[PDB]
Amino acid sequence: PWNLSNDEYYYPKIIQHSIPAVELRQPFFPTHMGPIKLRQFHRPPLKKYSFGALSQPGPHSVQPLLKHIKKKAKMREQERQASGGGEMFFMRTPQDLTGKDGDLILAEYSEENGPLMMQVGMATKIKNYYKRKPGKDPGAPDCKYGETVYCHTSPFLGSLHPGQLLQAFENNLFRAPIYLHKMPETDFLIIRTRQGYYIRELVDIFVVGQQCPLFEVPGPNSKRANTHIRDFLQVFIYRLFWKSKDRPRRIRMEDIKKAFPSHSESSIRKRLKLCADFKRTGMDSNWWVLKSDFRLPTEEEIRAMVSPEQCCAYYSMIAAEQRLKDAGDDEVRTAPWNTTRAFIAAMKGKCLLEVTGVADPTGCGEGFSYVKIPNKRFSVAEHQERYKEECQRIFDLQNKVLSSTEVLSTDATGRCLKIYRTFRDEEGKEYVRCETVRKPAVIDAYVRIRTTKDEEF
Amino acid sequence: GFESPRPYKLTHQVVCINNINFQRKSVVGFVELTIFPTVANLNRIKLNSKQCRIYRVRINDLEAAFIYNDPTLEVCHSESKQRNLNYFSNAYAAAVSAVDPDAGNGELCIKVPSELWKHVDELKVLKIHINFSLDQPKGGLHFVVPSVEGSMAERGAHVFSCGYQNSTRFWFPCVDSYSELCTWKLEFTVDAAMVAVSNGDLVETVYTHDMRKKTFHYMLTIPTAASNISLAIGPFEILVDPYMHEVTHFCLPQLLPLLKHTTSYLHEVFEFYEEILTCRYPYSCFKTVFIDEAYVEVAAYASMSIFSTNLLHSAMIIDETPLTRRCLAQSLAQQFFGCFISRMSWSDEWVLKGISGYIYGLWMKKTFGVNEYRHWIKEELDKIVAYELKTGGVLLHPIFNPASHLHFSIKHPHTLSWEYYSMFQCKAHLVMRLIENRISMEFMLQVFNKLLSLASTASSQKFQSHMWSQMLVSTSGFLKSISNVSGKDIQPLIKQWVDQSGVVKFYGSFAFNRKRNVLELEIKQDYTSPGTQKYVGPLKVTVQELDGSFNHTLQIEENSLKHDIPCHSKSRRNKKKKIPLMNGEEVDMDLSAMDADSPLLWIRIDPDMSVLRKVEFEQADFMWQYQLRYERDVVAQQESILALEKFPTPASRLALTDILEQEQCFYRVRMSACFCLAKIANSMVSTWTGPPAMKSLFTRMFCCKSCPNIVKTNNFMSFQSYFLQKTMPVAMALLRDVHNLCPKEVLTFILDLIKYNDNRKNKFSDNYYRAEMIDALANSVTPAVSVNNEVRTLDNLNPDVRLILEEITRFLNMEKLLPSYRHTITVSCLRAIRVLQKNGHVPSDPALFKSYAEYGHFVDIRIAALEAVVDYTKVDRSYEELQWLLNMIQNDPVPYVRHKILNMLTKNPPFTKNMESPLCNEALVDQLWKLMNSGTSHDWRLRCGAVDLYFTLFGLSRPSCLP
Amino acid sequence: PHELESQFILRLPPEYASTVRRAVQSGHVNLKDRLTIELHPDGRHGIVRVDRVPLASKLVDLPCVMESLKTIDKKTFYKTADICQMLVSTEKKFIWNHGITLPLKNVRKRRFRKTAKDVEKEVKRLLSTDAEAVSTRWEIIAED
Repeated sequence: PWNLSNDEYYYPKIIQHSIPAVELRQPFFPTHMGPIKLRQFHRPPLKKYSFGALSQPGPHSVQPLLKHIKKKAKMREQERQASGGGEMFFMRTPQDLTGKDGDLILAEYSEENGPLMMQVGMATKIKNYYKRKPGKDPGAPDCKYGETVYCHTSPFLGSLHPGQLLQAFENNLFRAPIYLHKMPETDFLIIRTRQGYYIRELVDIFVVGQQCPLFEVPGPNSKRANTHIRDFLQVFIYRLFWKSKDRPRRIRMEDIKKAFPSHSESSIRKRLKLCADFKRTGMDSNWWVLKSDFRLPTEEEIRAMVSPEQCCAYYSMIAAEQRLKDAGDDEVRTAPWNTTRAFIAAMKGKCLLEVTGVADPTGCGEGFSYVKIPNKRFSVAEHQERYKEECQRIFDLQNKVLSSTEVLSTDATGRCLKIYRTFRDEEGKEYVRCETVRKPAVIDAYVRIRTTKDEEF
Repeated sequence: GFESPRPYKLTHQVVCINNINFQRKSVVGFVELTIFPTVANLNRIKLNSKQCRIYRVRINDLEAAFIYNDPTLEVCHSESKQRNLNYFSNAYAAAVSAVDPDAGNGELCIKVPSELWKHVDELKVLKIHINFSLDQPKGGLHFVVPSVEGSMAERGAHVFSCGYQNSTRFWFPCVDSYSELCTWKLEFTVDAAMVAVSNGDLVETVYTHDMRKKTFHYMLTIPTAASNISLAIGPFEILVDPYMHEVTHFCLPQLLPLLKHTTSYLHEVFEFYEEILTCRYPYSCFKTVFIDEAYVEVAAYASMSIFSTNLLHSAMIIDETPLTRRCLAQSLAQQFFGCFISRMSWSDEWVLKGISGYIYGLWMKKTFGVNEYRHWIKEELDKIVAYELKTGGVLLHPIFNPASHLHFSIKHPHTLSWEYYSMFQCKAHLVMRLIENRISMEFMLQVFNKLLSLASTASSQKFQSHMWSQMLVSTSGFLKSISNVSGKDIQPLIKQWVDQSGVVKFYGSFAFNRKRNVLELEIKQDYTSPGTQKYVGPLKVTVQELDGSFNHTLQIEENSLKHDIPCHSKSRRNKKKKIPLMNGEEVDMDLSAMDADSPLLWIRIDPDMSVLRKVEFEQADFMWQYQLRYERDVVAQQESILALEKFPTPASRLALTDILEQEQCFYRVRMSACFCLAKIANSMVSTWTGPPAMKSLFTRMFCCKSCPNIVKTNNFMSFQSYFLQKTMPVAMALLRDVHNLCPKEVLTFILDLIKYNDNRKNKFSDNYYRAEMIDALANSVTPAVSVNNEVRTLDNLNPDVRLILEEITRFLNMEKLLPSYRHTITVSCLRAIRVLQKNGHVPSDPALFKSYAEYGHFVDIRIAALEAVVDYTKVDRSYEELQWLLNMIQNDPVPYVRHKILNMLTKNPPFTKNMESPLCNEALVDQLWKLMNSGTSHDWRLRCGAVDLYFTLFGLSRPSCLP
Repeated sequence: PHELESQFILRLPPEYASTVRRAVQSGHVNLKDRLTIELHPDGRHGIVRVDRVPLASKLVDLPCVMESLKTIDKKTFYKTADICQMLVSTEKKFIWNHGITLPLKNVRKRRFRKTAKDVEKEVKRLLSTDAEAVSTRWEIIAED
């Protein structure tokens, strides 16, 4: 008369990226990110060029690109109608991923540092979830972008109202509610390259709400973390062997040491031990030639080794590692391995989440917090219903605030540190400098090194 | 593209029924058809009619001449001395094809008057007004008139339209094909205390001028076929659904609370079928009628379903809630895809049956869980491989004989055997699951939504079939819509599993090469059996090694035998680490039984059931025990239970006992492990150490902690330990000692389970648990040691069987005063008395079962008693009991009982063709040939059952026992 | 090799934004002469010259992260670049508190969760001074 299939014990729980993205090519998917590049993660500064037309100082004309946009769109339509008229796959080269062509939209994020974030070259879809009205309904309010799907079971934490269409970014990484806003009347988009400036207008900008993670970010020193590091290094080594023109395929070690400089060379040797051997003398000297019995894997096997979403999860982990490391348990709960584990466990029904907490990326009552609470004088329906209603309330507050087009008006010891320094001036002198640090942030970082260097003996 | 086989196109039909006389079992009425001729010189118009006396026919208010002849009344001549079955099957196929409306033919041939020829050549409308009368129908309309006195509403008399496929010709003249869609206007003048339920929406209900009768007017603007038009007239209690308000439920009087509880789930079925497809329910109303003496358990017409009242249960009845729930669900699935989207030919029926069964399986998956879905899919696949290896094969989509390996013609639905019809629907929904496996489920639901959307844009036009044929699906249109939504075509899969009629047989054996660390599989097919075919596609195999579960795809070409797949490490035996499973979890395994040199723990050939196959894999017994314990697939646990019966080692007893003790195992696996443990325990007698099997486990799980032999008072609120508790003594009674007699420790345990049963405290009934207790008492009966054929009297009774006989006498007599839900204890006690008679305990006398097989009893008691009489006339070679059964086939009021008697006499035949029996006269051959030829001419299901009985008894050639 | 393109947002005064918008939607190369951008070696200062009229510019850091997403069929969108900087025309000054969209205003102050314990660089300079020294004396102090 009921379910009676013990399904939680047997079963406990489409996106085509560009060919530069699925092949993990090194501008788009970096092999190594240093500390200053992990602090500027997904916020790349405007670099000064050393050679090129923009490297020479002076005024530089921007160039309109509307003949280029319509020429490329007409050319792609000719390609599609020559191939039978169906839907085609166009992003096959890195030069397909420029902003100089195609219909660009912008996508702004509500959170400062999301748990997962797409790299350049990866694809995402726009799904318009539309819950029909009870009984008769006119049809989904039509939308310019995405495809419409009728959702009786809400994908997000809250539930859709009857007759409410909600757009969302859907990919393998996350699923997040997006809200279309019109662009400001003053803002244009300047694409600068080495050769010059180019200008587009923008008309559509989405605001992306709180992400619902579909991929679990690994923890630091995890088994999945070390497995991804080893597999990424192996894929890079195989692709360097494929790029080699020598008839016995051969690579150099310091190419790999340039790509992965934080790696100890014992690990790189370990990856090269099987599939290569070092020639010291004769021909191919100081090269790691490929073994003659070793079949180098094909392109689809190398693609099946590492996925791009695993690289995004690893980049999220190491960026969060840097941010936590720079900021000296509440912060540890807000780390994406904890929050992604909490949300995916809540989606299987393992556990519940306190929707008000400290993992809240807003810092106010808006938005959810993905940290695990146990699912346990009611100990069953009361807790479950309370969690459900708080989820619908937060989902509905966030939708309203984000889609608002209303204008918003612009708005322990108490001990300092003092250091005495003794130095020798030119000729003969012994001046002493007493310097007082009143910044408690400078204090903490300063002292921590001494205490470490005091134990470093 | 659909081109009609008829030279006219039917637009509108008015069916008016007056004077439904329940005493005389008679209806009078007329029928007015509105046809547009498509060819000039139409001359004759051929309509379908059976059992109706045609009074007059007027075409455009001009008197016309008709001629009626039905070749299917007497298929072969009475004075032909042929007695072989191939002659009758060809003559019956030709007779059904001569009345087929799917050709141009028909039974009533009306001649167009001469003055209308200038009206028919330039193609203008013709309005044909036939008025008819059913004098005492033997088919079509079934009159259930009880023999209580009072008014016809006070005694509970009702009429309903019965039959399968095109059987609307049995109660009004029509074009009885699924391809002749028209709009409908239905008027029924019934008694004032009765209600007439039919297809469409009820536009009004006017009184007659004496106010003793009232006329129900129905209108059907969605163009349906004549075969989807139904009728139920009776004193029904009306109940509007409190959740969905266009759905009305009709029941027989005094059964309103059962109707309220039973039909309270149906809104969730509506919400599911409208949420996986994106079309709303196409008809404007829905009506569920619950009736007595039904033809089938569930029939689905346009905007209407007719169920039997035996599905109605109360709130305290379990073991009947899922069955009634899934009957409602498959009626609604056929509402979507058998009645709205109809059939273009008799071929392309597999499309509709497959879509109905497939979306009903999706409903079962969401409602009862993925594990119940896998168990259901496996039981359907085992059913079809048993049937196709038994006799020939089921051919979905034949081309017009295409299937000559079987004794009937597959050109028409009314010549099919009933078991072939059941296996046809079963294979159709499994092939649709295969199409979902090749082309993913969201694309499949998009195909179904595209078909429904074409049909619903078609359903609102008024053009007479310029666009109404988009509501008819074909095979080519279905494959074209699949190719439109996906870009892949399934023509190899269609060519293999639809057009070819066979299943595959796999024999696998492995060997582990320790030197090269590979696994050498050896898969060979038996393709020379009569039911089999050769598979050349890819094949998935899942190997569980110590490093985890890995899937491999094997290419099994014709000349292939050895497949070398690679194996992983064995470093999870160096350290104790957990072994990762098929899902994301990992467990601790006891690796003491595993081989030291091989890492692989178990192998499964075709785990996802992606072909229609029967696998015979040769693992080692420890691999079957590991697959029983640690697998996260219920079909693999079931097949390991099935394969552990050949290995009676005590490690397998420990494996099944650990499965039985384990909650968070699926309950239908533990119910199988009970019977497997009973078989293993019977095979290792003179080795078994302690108590009998499952007894200590029963006292540990279901009895009191302070009293081991007193059972706990019944609390059936868990629904998984209820099923396990009621199935464990039934398997425990199959225990046997060294002397081949059931032990007196298990029989005493079952009798103490019966005595100490207290059910005054649970909210559920006890009828199924007590009925299973009687079944457990019947399982313990071993054959008695008669000496010199001693007459079985009361004094020389077994001391064991006297207790059993006292208990079943007490149970049957208490059922006579306090009855159960569906007389489940009567059925169990009649079955147990037949068990005691089959051995030499009770005298072999059929008079008790012949008294329980009378007309006034409940239908479950009737079919249990008739099963006992069929078993008696098989064992005792009784001539007069066979004549009793054949007479009951000829004249019984309930046609379902006649079909069931023919079915049981086919399954358990009194003799086969190989046997010499005293019941092989020319008289019996003449009786059964007269029953095929005449006699069963009114049902289309009794005639196919008589053909099946003649095939089972005498074979395809000339009856041998004849001059 | 391939270098990731660097896109930023240019915000202009509203009349100059209307002239630049009309010249962009026109599409001639006349706009190329009219609109120039000179970025000063500060890195956070510039001139944008609209119709040869100089405007003073500051390259500021945006509080959220934007991403340009191109499409060919308006159903699948491919990420092309990350935008984090804006050259508004008319350190703490080079940080913008508001976001580009209307709902995101005062995001850094209100809708951003702040977790706290330049400073690291100052600590490194202090360590370098200690190394170049001879004797170092330290005491956590009180009010003085």
